[PDB]
Amino acid sequence: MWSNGAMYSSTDLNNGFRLNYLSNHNEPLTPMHLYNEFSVSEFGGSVTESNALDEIKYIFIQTTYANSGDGR
Amino acid sequence: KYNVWDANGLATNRISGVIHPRLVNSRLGINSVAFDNMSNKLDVSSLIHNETSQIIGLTPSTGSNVPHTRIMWSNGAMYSSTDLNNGFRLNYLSNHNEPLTPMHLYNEFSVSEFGGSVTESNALDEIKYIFIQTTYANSGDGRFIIQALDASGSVLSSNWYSPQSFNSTFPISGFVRFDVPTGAKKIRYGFVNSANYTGSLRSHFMSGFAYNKRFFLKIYAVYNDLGRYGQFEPPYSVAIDRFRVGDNTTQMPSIPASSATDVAGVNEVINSLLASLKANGFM
Amino acid sequence: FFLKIYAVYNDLGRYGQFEPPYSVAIDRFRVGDNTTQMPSIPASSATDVAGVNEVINSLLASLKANGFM
Amino acid sequence: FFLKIYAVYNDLGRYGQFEPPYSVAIDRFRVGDNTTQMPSIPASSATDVAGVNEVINSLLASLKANGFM
Amino acid sequence: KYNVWDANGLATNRISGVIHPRLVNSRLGINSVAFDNMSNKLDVSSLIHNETSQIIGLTPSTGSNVPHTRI
Repeated sequence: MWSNGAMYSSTDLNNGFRLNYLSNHNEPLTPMHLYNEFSVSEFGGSVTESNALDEIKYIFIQTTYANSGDGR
Repeated sequence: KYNVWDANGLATNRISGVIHPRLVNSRLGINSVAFDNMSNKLDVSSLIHNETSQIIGLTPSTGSNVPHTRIMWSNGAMYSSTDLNNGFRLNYLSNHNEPLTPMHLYNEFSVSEFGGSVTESNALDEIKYIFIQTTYANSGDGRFIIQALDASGSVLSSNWYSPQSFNSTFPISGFVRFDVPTGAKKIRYGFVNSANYTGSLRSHFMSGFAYNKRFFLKIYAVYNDLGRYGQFEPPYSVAIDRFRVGDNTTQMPSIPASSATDVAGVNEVINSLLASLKANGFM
Repeated sequence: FFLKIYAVYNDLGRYGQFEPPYSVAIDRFRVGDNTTQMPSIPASSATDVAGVNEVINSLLASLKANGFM
Repeated sequence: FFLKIYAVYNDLGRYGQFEPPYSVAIDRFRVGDNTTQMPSIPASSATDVAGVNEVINSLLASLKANGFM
Repeated sequence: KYNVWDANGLATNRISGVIHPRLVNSRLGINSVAFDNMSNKLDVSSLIHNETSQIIGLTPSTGSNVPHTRI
C-alpha cells in the first residue's frame, strides 16, 4: 500500500515498516521514508480559481493507541 | 413533476441537504440537482459504475487526464495506440434509440431476475431511477448514452446527454437523471458520437481538458425497494486474505528474448523464469 | 494494526469522491479474479533434449489450469 | 444468488470497521490491475534444439504483452 | 424484547424508515425486519461478507445463477 520506503527487516516480517529519521515535520521527505503522495483540485485553464474552489477541507486520521514511542 | 425541486445555480455556493429517503424512490422522485446536493444519497442508492483516471500515464502518452485502458468496458476500443491520452474511441450513432454494435464503447447488465414461481405483480421492479455524474465541458459532439431494454432486445426507453448537460455543479461536473420504465430487463450504457466521424474522449467530450484535468464517471442506481434484490457493491470477505488485504503479486523484471542453443542456455533461461515466477508471487 | 484516513470534501462531490473502482457489468470487478497461486515447480536440470520440453509442458499445463491461460 | 452479512459494532469504530483496502495514491487500488488473461499456447513438440527456444520466445512475448512481464 | 418491532408483512409494500443509530447497538436492539427496512443501516454496520453470482458462466455449466468457484 506504499510507494516509498521499505520493511524493517527481511528475517522477521512481524516488525513492520521501517521508520527513518526526520528532524521536523516541515522537512522534505525522501525515497527512504515511508510515504504516499497525491494531487488535489485539478481544474483546467479556462476556469478561474475563484469559481472552481477547493477540493478537500479537512483530513481525519484514525489509528491505534500506544502510551509512548518515537514514531510519528 | 417532482417532490423536491432544487434550483440552486451559483458556482461559489456549497449546498448540503438532508432528504428523507422515501421521497427519492417514488413515482415522481427528486430532480438531478437535488440528488447532487443530497448528502445522504447512499441511503437510497449504490454505485453501479465508478471510474477515474490513473496517476501515472502508460506508454505511449502525453499526459494522464483520461483512462489509458479499456479495462472497465466490454466493447469498443481506444482512439489511438500511439497517444493513449486521447482516450476512448467514440463511434457514430444516429440517434439514442438505435442499436449499439460491438464497435461502440458500452456495457450491459440485467435487472429484476425472479423465478417462475413468482408473479411479476408480487416481485416488482428492481431499479427505479439512475443518476449519472460526469465532468463538464462547454461543447462537443460526444454523447453519454443509456438505454432500457425489454426481454427481446427491443428498446423500451433511451436517452443521451451532451457535455454541457452535466452542469448541476458548473464548471466542474454534474448529474443527469434517467427514468427506468416498468418491465425493463436489461440496461446498456456507454459513450458514442452524435456526428458522422470517429471522435476521441479528449477532444469531443472533454474539450481538450479546458475545464477538468481528471476524468471520472459515477453511476448511481436508486432501488425501487431498498435491498429487496440485494444491492450491488464490490465483493469482500473479512476471512479471506485476497479480499481483506489484497493480492501481493508484483510485475516481473523484463527477461530479454534468449537465443542460446547448446542445450544449456535454454535450461538456464527456464530456471531464471521459474525463479522470477517464484519470487514475484505467481510461484 | 490498522490505518484509516478520511477526506472531508469542501463540496460534497464536486470533483468526484474517491473510492474503489467497480462495474456491475464486468466480471473482474463484480466477482474478482479467479487466478490461483501456482504449485511449486522445482528448478530443472535435465539436458538431453527432452527434460526441457517436459518442463515447458508442465509449466504450460499449470498456467492453463490456474487461470493465467 | 447473493449473500450479504452485516456486523453491527458494539462501538462505532473503536476497533476499526472492516472494509476493502484502498489508497488514492496507489494505482493498483485506484484503477485496478491491468493484467489480462493470455491467449492459449498449445503444448509444443519440437526437439531439434531450436523449436523449444522459439516456444520460449513466444511465451516471454506473451508475458510481456499481457501485463505480467 | 426489542426497541423497535416492525411487523410489516405484505409483498407489494415498499417500506423505508430512519432509525436513530444508538437504538441498534443496544442491549435489546431491533428485530430483523426493522433492520431490513432501516435505510440508514450503514451508520451502525459494515459488510463483512458480500458475494453475488457471475454474469457469464464458467465451463462447464448450464446457467449462471450461482457462484461457480470457491474463491
